[PDB]
Amino acid sequence: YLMEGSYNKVFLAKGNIPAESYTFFIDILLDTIRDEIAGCIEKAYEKILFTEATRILFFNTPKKMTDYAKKRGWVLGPNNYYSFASQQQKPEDTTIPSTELAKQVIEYARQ
Amino acid sequence: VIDAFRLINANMMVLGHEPRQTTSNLGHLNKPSIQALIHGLNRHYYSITINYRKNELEQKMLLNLHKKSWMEGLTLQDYSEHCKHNESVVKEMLELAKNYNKAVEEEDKMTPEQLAIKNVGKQDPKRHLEEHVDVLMTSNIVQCLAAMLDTVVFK
Repeated sequence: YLMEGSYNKVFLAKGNIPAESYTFFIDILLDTIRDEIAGCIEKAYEKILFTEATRILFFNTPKKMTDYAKKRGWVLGPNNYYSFASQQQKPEDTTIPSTELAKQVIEYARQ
Repeated sequence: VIDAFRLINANMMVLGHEPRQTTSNLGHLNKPSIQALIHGLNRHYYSITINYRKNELEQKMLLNLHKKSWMEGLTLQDYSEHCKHNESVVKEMLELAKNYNKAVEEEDKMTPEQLAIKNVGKQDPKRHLEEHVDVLMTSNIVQCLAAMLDTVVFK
């Protein structure tokens, strides 16, 4: 289920447990959901509202307004959670990592 | 080709020259050519050898007679004739491919000795190959290499 991009019916599937608790692992499951939703939203995005990042995932607004600053930052403006751009320019140097690639005749074909 | 004769002489018919004690000037050298024996006096002599002790200073001074400017060594020629030269060579490789296909297609059991008595015609399969492709590579790779040997230090 963690390989599918559904990430919320696991907890209702956690609602029925055929063993004693299955919660000690579910805590680590919570942890992993936290940093996966972090690392998935931290790329370029266009400013989801407070409620979607707050209640739709987990934490019925206990501390998520604080957890927001705890994890990443992304300072709040008029009720939006904007992602900064973060697109690499493709620096056109390619001398050090591709000088042997540039030499991909002589230092493999002995002439 | 040099000689420096030592008075090839015929004064007396029972003597040669005064020193005959070593084979360095007598047998070590090459024996003279037949026509020099014919129209020259057959009592031949001399042993020309460079024998100048191999002076290292002038040797190192001369060395390369085809060194260029250092700033010429970084030149790029040009990109336009590079590309049309490549285009020119691709058609000749196509034609060489056609010839190569025919020559592998014949595969006659006539023996390679008799294959080498009928190759005198225009047929040149694989008889070029290298003469362009490395010429291709030495066209490309240096043009590639000099493309990157002037970049990270020039801004």
